[PDB]
Amino acid sequence: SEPPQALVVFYVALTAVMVAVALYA
Amino acid sequence: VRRLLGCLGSETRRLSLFLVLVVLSSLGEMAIPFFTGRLTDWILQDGSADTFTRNLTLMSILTIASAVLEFVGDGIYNNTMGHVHSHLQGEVFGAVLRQETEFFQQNQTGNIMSRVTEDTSTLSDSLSENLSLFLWYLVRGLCLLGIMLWGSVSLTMVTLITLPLLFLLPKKVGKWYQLLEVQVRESLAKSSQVAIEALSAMPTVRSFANEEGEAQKFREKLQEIKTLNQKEAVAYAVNSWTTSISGMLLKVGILYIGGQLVTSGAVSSGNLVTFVLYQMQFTQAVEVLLSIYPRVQKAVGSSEKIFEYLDRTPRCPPSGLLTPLHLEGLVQFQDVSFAYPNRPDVLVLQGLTFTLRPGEVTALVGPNGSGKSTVAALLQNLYQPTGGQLLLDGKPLPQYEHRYLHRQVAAVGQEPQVFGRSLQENIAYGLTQKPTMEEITAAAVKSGAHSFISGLPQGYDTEVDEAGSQLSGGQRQAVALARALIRKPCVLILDDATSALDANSQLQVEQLLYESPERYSRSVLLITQHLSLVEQADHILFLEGGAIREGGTHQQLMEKKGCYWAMVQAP
Amino acid sequence: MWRLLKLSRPDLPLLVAAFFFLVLAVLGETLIPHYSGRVIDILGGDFDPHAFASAIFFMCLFSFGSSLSAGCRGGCFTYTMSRINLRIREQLFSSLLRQDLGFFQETKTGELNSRLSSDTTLMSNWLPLNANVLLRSLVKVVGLYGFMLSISPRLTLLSLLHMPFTIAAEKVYNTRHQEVLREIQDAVARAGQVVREAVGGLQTVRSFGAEEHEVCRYKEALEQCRQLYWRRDLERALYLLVRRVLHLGVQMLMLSCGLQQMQDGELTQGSLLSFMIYQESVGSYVQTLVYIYGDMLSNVGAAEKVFSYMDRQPNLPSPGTLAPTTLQGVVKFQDVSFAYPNRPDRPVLKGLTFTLRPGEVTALVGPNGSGKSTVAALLQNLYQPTGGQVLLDEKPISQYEHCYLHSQVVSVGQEPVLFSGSVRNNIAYGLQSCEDDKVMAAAQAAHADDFIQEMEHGIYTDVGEKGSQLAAGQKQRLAIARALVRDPRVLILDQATSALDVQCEQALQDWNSRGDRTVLVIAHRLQTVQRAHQILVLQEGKLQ
Ligand SMILES: Nc1ncnc2c1ncn2[C@@H]1O[C@H](COP(=O)(O)OP(=O)(O)OP(=O)(O)O)[C@@H](O)[C@H]1O
Ligand SMILES: Nc1ncnc2c1ncn2[C@@H]1O[C@H](COP(=O)(O)OP(=O)(O)OP(=O)(O)O)[C@@H](O)[C@H]1O
Ligand SMILES: [Mg+2]
Ligand SMILES: [Mg+2]
Repeated sequence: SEPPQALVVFYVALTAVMVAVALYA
Repeated sequence: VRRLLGCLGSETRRLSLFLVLVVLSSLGEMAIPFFTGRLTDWILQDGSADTFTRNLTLMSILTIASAVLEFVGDGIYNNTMGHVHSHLQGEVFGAVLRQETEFFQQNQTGNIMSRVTEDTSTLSDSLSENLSLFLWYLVRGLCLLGIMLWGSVSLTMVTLITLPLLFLLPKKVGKWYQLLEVQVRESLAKSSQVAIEALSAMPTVRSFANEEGEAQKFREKLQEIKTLNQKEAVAYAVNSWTTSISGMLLKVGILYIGGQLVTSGAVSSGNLVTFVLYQMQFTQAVEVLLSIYPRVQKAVGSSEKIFEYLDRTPRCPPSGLLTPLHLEGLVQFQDVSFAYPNRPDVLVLQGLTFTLRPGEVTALVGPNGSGKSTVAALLQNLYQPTGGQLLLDGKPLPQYEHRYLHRQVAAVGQEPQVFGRSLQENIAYGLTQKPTMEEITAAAVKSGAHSFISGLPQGYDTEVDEAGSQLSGGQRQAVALARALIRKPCVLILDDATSALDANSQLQVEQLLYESPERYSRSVLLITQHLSLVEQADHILFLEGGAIREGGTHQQLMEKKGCYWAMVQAP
Repeated sequence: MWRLLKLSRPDLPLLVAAFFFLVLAVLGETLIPHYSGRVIDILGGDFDPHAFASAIFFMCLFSFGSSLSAGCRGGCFTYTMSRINLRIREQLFSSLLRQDLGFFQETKTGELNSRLSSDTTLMSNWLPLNANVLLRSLVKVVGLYGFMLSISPRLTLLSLLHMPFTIAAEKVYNTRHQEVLREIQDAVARAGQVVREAVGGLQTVRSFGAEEHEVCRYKEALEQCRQLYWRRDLERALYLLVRRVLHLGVQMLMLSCGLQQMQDGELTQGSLLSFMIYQESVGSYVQTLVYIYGDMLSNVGAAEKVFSYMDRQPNLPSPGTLAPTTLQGVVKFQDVSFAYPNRPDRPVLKGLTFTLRPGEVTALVGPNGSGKSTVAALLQNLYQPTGGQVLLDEKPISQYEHCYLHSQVVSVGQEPVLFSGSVRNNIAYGLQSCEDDKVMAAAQAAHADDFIQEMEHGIYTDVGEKGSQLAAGQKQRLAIARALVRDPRVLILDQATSALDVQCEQALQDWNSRGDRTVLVIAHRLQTVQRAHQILVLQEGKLQ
């Protein structure tokens, strides 16, 4: 896998935060 | 959505020619990159200089041909769209100018101007932006469908079956876009009306120090637009989310189905890979087509008012066909009663019955608000009576041709309007054939406007502003009288035409009424508050409360004590 | 432009949010393809169900995140554009209201409305589409140039050739594009003025039967606009064609250079082949970047009329601070001469000198064009005399505060202009607060209350646009009431009884019943000028 694992979990956290904010709005 | 496509019917041949080039360009863009790669690989591979030169020129020729095709298609499309825009705007303005008189009381000037000049341009821009993209991506998707069918048949069928499920939400949402855009257009029109009304009549605003009030009105109009724009932005974001989710769902479902069949051995991996490689691009094209739809709904919403104008049936009789060679100004009122359309319960005129004859002057007098200007408007065929008949030379007014009737009947108006043109054009306004400079000078001499016009540096070529602010009141009234006289009408209407004229300029009107040798060729309806101008009239009608109370000559009305006698004996 | 940025400064947080979302979307889009390729490889032989699901899951995750970020970015950009448009509209309209009266003779109302409605959208629409493409292309170029370091000498060869070739023609193209855009806007304004005039004066046009003439005029204006549009489109198409030709030439040159290098052993066939794809993408991205930059510059520069209007200084004296708690009402003309600014070297008034005193009525008479309305305008500080002074209580009229001055000196115009709205809004026009009893008393003083009761809604009945739904005498009575509401110290009556009947005219002859105000009467009927204490005769702009 070319992308490092830390960046993958960072994007996972970003997507989770976006979904949480969208549900909170 | 069918009403939008109606405006494109005139340019069908050009659109078909554009579509053929679109198909050719799509096929080229499909095939040229593959040919370029093969030629480049062969050129890079072992070969003589002749092989390298032969392969090099082929790619250049293909690219140049593609560029030329794109250029030609773009030119044709842009020319057609420009013609469509011009035709649509012209048709909308022409339809607007055909409505009845009370239509312009219900709709204000700035509102109509915003509808005519701004809504049509927005509709044309949306149409020209979206039609080419729709055609381009529909052709590309149809091209990709063949390769998808080649790669695998059943997977293509399940993709096609799933496809209609992605269009359920936009179909149920587009009405919201329609209503939102309608509200946005209405708010913009209201702001435009406020701006136009404030910018005209600036001296009145300045003399009362009310600039801040006009600014506050404008800001109040802008607040609603801001409120609607917030919702527009939120809807844009939501739609963009939904389109991408819909695309991802297809891209994942097809992969899941392919994974299952590859395991059971019912399909070959070599076919599956080449199927999905183009399924990717087909989903992209479907996403673009999905994103087009809300813009179409918005465009449908933005054109409601102008299409209502185009489809509206005017509430007035159409033009007639009679243009008699010789006409005399015999006008007969027969029990005429009238009420304004916006307030039909109140009768302004009741049972009028009088006759105008050539060579005679009839005066109409009364208190303010009695309805004299209403009689003048009825005589000019601006409105139709609610009861009774109004005949010119024995026939109803709507039976004559529109331009012929207004050549035969002319009026001045209580507070005359002039347009932002030269003095020569103002006097000769509305005439089918231009009069010579001798006739215009004769009319200006008759009206008394020649004295001040000749003193101007440019004379009859002097430009006046859109409201005639560079002229004084008396000069403007004299110009209006000259405009009325140039037509040689058989019926002349003078609605308080001496209100702004000085003592010297009233002698011109007196000589015109009672001394000119042209009296015998016309009948005059004289409306005035200046009672000394009335003494020589053949008949005097006293109008009070919409009914004629007294009638007769000056001597007869003075002998019988009454309303006219009381009005004359003011002290 | 520097000014547009300082104008859009209040929208900085939203722009920052949009930029952040765009960065996140680009980050997700740059990694989706790797997992797409992993899926394509897994499906292509040596199938493994476990690694298939992981790749599909990662693709789903990255696509979801990128889509959400892109949607947020688009929403933010749209809202920013709308806010900028509304702010520009408000500022332009506020600036127009401060100009001198001579400004509105030069211009036309329809053209000003066109500037408000069309030029502002052109100004505002530079944000959404250009910024995203700019940032995406910049990121792609920066990333792609780094990958290409596999053959360094060719890159220097490249940056020296492909980049500066396009600079020469774009200088000409941008100038031509800006000129054509400016001409298009001028033509659009001219076309709008035709509709303005035709709709505004509909009844006169119908009375002369000249609707088809107006339609023909509008169609001619539309034809001019269409020709300008076609010219712009054709020039853009030619520019794009020339760009494609230049790109093809540059591509052929490096193909030749790269093939020459490969035969010399500088690089393998695999390195050369991978170099060309990057070459093809980089050229297009650079061309798109430069095109978008030029388009932004031209679109910004095409709207200089709005900027010029928004900063023009009116030809008026500095605002005055005077606001005495008490005012006598003595008006003095001291050798006043005036010529209209739009047509100087044509004097209207020549050395007038007179005095108006409280408790007295002065009559000003003369022929048409003598200059009586000009005197009334000068008294109200609507114009400045070219020579001499106009004094109110021994101080210049221009030194008084604007609202106070027009609260104390009130006039009735020759042909009164009303506004769309209720009767009680036209009465008490320009007053922040006014009780109903004052409105009723003023209407009674003007003899307007009798016809107001006959209307269906009383004083709340809607007066039409320009007062078109009233008789002339009723409109004049409403104007008189509007003047009388503010009980001014100085009252000017410019032909205020022209449209009234004799019975109402003789009832209003007592303009100074209280005897505490200064009244100036301009009239042609010498019956009303008989009771004046002082009579001034004006002939050719001179007293006699
Ligand atoms: N567009 C309109 N809609 C409704 N009512 C109107 C309209 N125009 C005029 N009226 C009303 O019709 C009546 C007659 O007005 P009109 O203009 O005919 O009077 P007039 O005799 O010419 O008056 P004046 O002596 O003031 O010139 C008035 O009550 C007036 O308010
Ligand atoms: N806005 C303007 N720009 C240029 N010249 C103007 C303007 N307004 C008026 N004039 C000119 O100035 C002169 C004085 O006109 P003014 O309106 O003062 O006349 P008046 O004495 O009030 O006449 P009337 O009795 O017709 O109302 C005229 O020659 C007129 O054409
Ligand atoms: Mg009238
Ligand atoms: Mg005047």
